[PDB]
Amino acid sequence: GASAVVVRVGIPDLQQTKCLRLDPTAPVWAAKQRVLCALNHSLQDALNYGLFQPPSRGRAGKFLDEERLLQDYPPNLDTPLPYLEFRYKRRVYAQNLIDDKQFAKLHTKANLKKFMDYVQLHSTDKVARLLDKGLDPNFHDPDSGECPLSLAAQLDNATDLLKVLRNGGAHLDFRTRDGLTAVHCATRQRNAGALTTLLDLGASPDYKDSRGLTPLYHSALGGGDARCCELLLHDHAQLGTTDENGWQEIHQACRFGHVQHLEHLLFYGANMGAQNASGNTALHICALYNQESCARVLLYRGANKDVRNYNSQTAFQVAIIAGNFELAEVIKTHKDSDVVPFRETPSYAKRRRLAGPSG
Amino acid sequence: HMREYKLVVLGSGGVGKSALTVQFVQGIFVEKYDPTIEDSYRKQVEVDAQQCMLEILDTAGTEQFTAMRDLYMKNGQGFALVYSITAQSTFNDLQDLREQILRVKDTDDVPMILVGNKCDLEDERVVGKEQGQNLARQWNNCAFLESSAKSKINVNEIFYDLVRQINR
Amino acid sequence: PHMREYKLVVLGSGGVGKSALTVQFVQGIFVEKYDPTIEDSYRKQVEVDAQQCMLEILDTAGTEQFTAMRDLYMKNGQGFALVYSITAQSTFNDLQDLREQILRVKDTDDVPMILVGNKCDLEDERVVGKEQGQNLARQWNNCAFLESSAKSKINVNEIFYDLVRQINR
Ligand SMILES: Nc1nc2c(ncn2[C@@H]2O[C@H](COP(=O)(O)OP(=O)(O)NP(=O)(O)O)[C@@H](O)[C@H]2O)c(=O)[nH]1
Ligand SMILES: Nc1nc2c(ncn2[C@@H]2O[C@H](COP(=O)(O)OP(=O)(O)NP(=O)(O)O)[C@@H](O)[C@H]2O)c(=O)[nH]1
Repeated sequence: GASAVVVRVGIPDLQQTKCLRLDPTAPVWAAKQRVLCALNHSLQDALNYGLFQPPSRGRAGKFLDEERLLQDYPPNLDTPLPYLEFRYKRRVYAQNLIDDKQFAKLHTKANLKKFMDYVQLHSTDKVARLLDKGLDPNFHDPDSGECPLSLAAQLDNATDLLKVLRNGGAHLDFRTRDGLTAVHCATRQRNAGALTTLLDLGASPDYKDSRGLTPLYHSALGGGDARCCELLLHDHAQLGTTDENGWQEIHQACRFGHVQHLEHLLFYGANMGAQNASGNTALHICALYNQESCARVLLYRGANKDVRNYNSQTAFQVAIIAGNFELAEVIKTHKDSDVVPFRETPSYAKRRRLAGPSG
Repeated sequence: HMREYKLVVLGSGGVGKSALTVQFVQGIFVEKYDPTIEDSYRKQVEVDAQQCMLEILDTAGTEQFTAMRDLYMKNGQGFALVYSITAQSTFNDLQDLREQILRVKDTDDVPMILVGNKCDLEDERVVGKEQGQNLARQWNNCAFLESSAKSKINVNEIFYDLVRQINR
Repeated sequence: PHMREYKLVVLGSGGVGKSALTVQFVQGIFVEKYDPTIEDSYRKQVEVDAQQCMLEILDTAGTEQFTAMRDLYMKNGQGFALVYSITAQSTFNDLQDLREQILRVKDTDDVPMILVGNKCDLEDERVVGKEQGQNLARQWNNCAFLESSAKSKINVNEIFYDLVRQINR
């Protein structure tokens, strides 16, 4: 980064120290990417590793949030070079510590499986007891691959359980074996209650998965009930996340005809004229996969139908080549008089201050 | 064996929660303003000739997270509600915080202190001491203090008072 | 038996293969990609002269050097590997000044040290003769000399093993 500063990052698990240039103005995820790239892939479950602020002069130890800016956590000036740690995301306990053996018992394969079964069967009060004893909720069921928080997100009216797990020291950004967070998992299940509580408990709606896809992006892939999509956008969720082929949220929504999702995305700032590797806009994908209802929404909301991709095809021409003659008639027939700009400005929650300055 | 005291500092952004807590624990006042996501401080002190372990939670004035805010409230043994004498808005906000603590705790009595910070800046003062005392009286005659993290006025008394109240 | 700590430093001009050498030794991996190094620390347990040794290896910066770091690492370092590229004459020339700086800081003529000619696998690109290295090594109070390839795993282990032997002596 242009304003980048030099930070000494020690990986205790690899017994390595790496001095790296990190962008304070960039988000923590950016900085984490630089550490992992420097590691030459030496870590197992690397995604559940995070940069850690060492305890100093009374101030407690904590993990940097991936979706916060690096400069939001000021560095200690005790060292000549600012020092951060890369560690596995285990529960942060208080200075006061429980018996060493009493832990080894609590965290046996059998005991952990029993604990996950309590969460699965929504036994909130028993879950709370084991957390009070000092069980670390940040682990994976081997067969299932799911952490307790990811399982809790699946259950209906799970707010009770989610609060208890977060109080018991479960990480909100703890990823499952496959790299999804509890926020990803809530959205996939279309569980509005679970998602709202995670956001309420300090969770960011912009948590990235293995491929860097956001929960908003997952909702556009999955379609169905559009409530979770709106809740993420209401939470100032980030827009214009793209996969390897450059598809944005509207691109995926147009392909599977998720018209409610398209409408929410458009309303909250989605760039209609954005194009993927091929140069195709949402309207191009709408023509390719014969999504007449999605196509109408784009056209209605002012989408340019003269846009030509890198094969020099308009959406009209893509439809013709695909065989969707009725859809091409809709696109050719459409006129600027038919376009309706959005009535009113979108509404956002006041859950957290926006990353970066305000004058 | 030492008794643990879990204290929470709540207020609107910029009131001086971090500066108060850091002055108490580290004996440093910082002019620079860095918004607080979340912070925990631990300090050992002697109150009523007894060794006490204070766990102080420094909250974010600017962020709101109701599930987290209720979890701070559920865990906290004692609460310091900080306002700026210079900023009227911060004083106004405290009434709702009071009622939220009582609702979560599910009891009318919770160890608590009303703190008027930035008392060194008399020229900038927009809130009267009487206003604070009047509000404190409304709150079942709750403890009230005017304090300056910069000038080290009433910083130690805030945390000492909370420990006394928890002990009773 | 008691594990002794050995503090080793790898210094050279940019691109000589200090990082590749160190990473081959510690992780047994050769990295084609070139990322300049600010300062990197590796710890590895090895058996030298039938004794278990804890090696602390400092991988230094050839390019974008920091003075305070350089001043620290020379004072703290028990043994030093000065790496040059057989392919790049400039890197060989630069080493003389490094050696004199180490001796000045240490304030003694004898400091555990090895001269390393890296990228010995690239014979076609070779611009520095083995005899030139050996001749330089002789000038340096008969200092140890090696030709090594991080890519082909030639003489990688011997560099660090030799430094430990010298520190023991
Ligand atoms: N003169 C004076 N300045 C103070 C006092 N307390 C805080 N400040 C100043 O006011 C600013 C805000 O301080 P800070 O502790 O960060 O407030 P906060 O409650 O932590 N805010 P936030 O909710 O973002 O964490 C800082 O620039 C600091 O110098 C005080 O008692 N006197
Ligand atoms: N073929 C071959 N390439 C090598 C060998 N050693 C290093 N290289 C290559 O040379 C380049 C520089 O490697 P590197 O070890 O980073 O050099 P450096 O000494 O670390 N330079 P810096 O001072 O900036 O850290 C890399 O692309 C690396 O793959 C070697 O033994 N054989």
